[PDB]
Amino acid sequence: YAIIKTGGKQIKVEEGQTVYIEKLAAEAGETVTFEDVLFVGGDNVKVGNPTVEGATVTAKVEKQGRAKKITVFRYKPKKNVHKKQGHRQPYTKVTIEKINA
Amino acid sequence: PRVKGGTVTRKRRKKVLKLAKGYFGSKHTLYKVANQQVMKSGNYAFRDRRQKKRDFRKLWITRINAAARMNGLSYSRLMHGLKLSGIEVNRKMLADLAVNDLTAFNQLADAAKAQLN
Amino acid sequence: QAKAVARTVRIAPRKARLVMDLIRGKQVGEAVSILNLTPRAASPIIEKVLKSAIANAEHNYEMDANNLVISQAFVDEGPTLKRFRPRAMGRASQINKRTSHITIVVSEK
Amino acid sequence: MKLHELKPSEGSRKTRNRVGRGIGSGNGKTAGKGHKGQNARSGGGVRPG
Amino acid sequence: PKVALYNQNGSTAGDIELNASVFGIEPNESVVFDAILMQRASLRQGTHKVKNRSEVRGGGRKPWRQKGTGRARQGSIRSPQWRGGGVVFGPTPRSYSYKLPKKVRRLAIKSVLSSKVIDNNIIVLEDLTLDTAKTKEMAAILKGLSVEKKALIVTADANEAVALSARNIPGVTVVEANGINVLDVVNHEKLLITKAAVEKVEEVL
RNA sequence: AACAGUGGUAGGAGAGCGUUCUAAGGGCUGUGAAGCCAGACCGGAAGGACUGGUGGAGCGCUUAGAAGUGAGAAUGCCGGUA
RNA sequence: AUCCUUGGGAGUCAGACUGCGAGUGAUAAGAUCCGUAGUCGAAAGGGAAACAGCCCAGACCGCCAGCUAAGGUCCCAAAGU
RNA sequence: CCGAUAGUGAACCAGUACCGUGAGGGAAAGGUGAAAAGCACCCCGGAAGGGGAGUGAAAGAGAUCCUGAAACCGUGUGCCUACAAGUAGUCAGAGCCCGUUAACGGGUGAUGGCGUGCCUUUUGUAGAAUGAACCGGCGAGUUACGAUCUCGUGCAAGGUUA
Repeated sequence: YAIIKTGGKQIKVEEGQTVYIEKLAAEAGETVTFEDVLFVGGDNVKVGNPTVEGATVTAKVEKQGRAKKITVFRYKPKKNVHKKQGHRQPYTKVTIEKINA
Repeated sequence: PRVKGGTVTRKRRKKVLKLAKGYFGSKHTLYKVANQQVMKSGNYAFRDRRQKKRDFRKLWITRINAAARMNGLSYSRLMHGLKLSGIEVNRKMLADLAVNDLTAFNQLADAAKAQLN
Repeated sequence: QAKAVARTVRIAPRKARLVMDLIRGKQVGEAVSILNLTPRAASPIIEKVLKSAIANAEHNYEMDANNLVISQAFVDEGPTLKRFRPRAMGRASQINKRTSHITIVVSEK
Repeated sequence: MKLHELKPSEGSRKTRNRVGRGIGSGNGKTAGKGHKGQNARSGGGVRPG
Repeated sequence: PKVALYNQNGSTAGDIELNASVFGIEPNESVVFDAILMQRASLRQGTHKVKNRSEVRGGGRKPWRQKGTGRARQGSIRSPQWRGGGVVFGPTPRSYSYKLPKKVRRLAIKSVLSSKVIDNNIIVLEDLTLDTAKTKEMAAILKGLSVEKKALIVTADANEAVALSARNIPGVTVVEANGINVLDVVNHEKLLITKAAVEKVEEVL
């Protein structure tokens, strides 16, 4: 299982586990390799001088879509203030294949 | 032209009440108390969208000491060890997770103790 | 399954939910005998509706009327009369003459 | 000018400030007049000079 | 504007030559727009009236006293806060006409006529002779001159032959020689003229 | 595209969404209009749309214009029900 | 990166608290009345147990990212018996 | 311009009813269906009130008689509750139950971390300061005429005409 900085925030990843990360274009349908793998694991080929030299992980970008709509609504509890922000969040349904040590 | 506006009021009343299901009592039923309680539960929302971002860290730091003390170290010393032996930028939920599959964490704790001497 | 509806006989509803809650679930051989003896004098309003509901199931469908399970028995506040009743010191309060709608859905076992 | 596509000039029409409708518009509650002060009450106002 | 004349059947050889100062102006897109809107306005009648608070036929004594019962202040019965009415401000009947300058007023009709020349929509109908006055004559002529929709007919004479016809024809409007105006030309898409009225209109203005 | 900013009362400026009516045509209705109720849909919001059910005759879109143009608070008003 | 004029357009002309300097006071008061500086007012977040004025710091919006300030590091309660 | 809380107070046997000794004040109240075809007959019931039967497109349309919302009042329920201290929510969260305007689904959420309504008025209000029982409807910045500034348009030491 592989630990990957794409984010910037880190994911535990085995091969095939669908992982939602940031919007990264990836032209959804194409393939992107991930480039900051810490802690190969399994046989514990453990990190050192951060980033296992070239232990990258390929991934097949499938979908680029927005999250649930979330209503940011802050209001001051007197004083007549109302700020109602509809909000979306862009993910990318990254499908991950061939953890490469 | 005379403007009744007999519809426009209704549809605003029937979107807040859409957003007010599952509320206790007759805050869910009425309007003119519910528009307070939605107004809280948006202001109560945004605070709590900054707690899970700040308090899940206050989980996994306990979930390091509950493993770092199995190997005889403290979080105040352990997170110094990872900062030296290794420049490891491991996610604190994921140096946690390193607990789900122990002893992968201990072998990182093994990497800690080498520069503790 | 059968249905009888009362539709606006003057009694309060809460003075007829109490007569009703010895019926919902009972039998025809277990409710006409019980309603005659409550005494709770909103009873024979209902007992002229249950017995009329059975003789609906007698004529209109022939559902073996002595073998029926009383299924639904809800009562709703119908069209309310409202009267002003006078009061001392010029108060003139109100009296709400309520009205109810008795529905005794009688069904097969 | 086809009466379908009847659009005005460049910056000659402009919306009236609909004063005193809702909070988030600006100028909703006090309707621009302010707070406790001769001027904020109805009916003016004082003599000009 | 060198538009070919029309025989109203033929139709036809020979072209006319129009004023550049009338039918050859680059049309002013926003000086026209102002002139439709004073034309649409003041065609409205302005007969909207609301019984104001004073003007409502209503008892003016206070319903109850100032201070001393468990109510509100509640001055008059027929006010604005009550069921009985009425509207506070309300609409009162009033005016809508206002006159633009003639250096605009010319240059509106000078614009729209010049615009419709470019868009190939003027068909000059010589002499407009009608041998009877039935509407079935104008049914054939407009269809024979291959126009369908709302249409203007500029008669330099205000004919009884033309104007008794074509008004029951639901789109086509018979116009006075002097009676041209912007909500007739813009609306009815197309305008039919005598040879004599082009002499007239170019020496109206 | 680069760089910086983006709490906020009283208030100033700017941009919008709504509703009703009129004006151009263009376009939906008995193969079901408006309104009503439901629903897990979309935009930054005001807000829109779609399918179902009821409803049984009207209605939206665009583009401008007019305004009795928007509701939570008036010990407001009326009616209903606690 | 502000300032000067010019014009359109308004709000406030009762402020509080803390420190520093003052008067009245009894070198009394969450007292009154000035200067100066902050904050509140118009400012949410963390501290100070709760706390408009102290300490730290400025909320466009999401993240189950990291590093720090005031304050802490036995249990409550995150972090050194 | 209004479309029944509007428009006259009165679309309705309205200056009626009621209120006042009296001058006076002064309401509410529209809609079956295209036409009565307004429910013959049978069953329950004293009778209203129903259930079948027919009438019509509809009868859930049948006497407040088109539409029928909400407060409310019910009846069934899927999930939670009888060691619990709570401005009642939010974020986390297993169990259980369903399958959707196909979406990092929907409902209940055992329990944990946070958290004292909305508005006015204030230096300061969770306020033990005021306001509101709720629900629905009505309800407040214009309009007429001038003066000033920006914005726009036409004409430019010449512009507008009452």
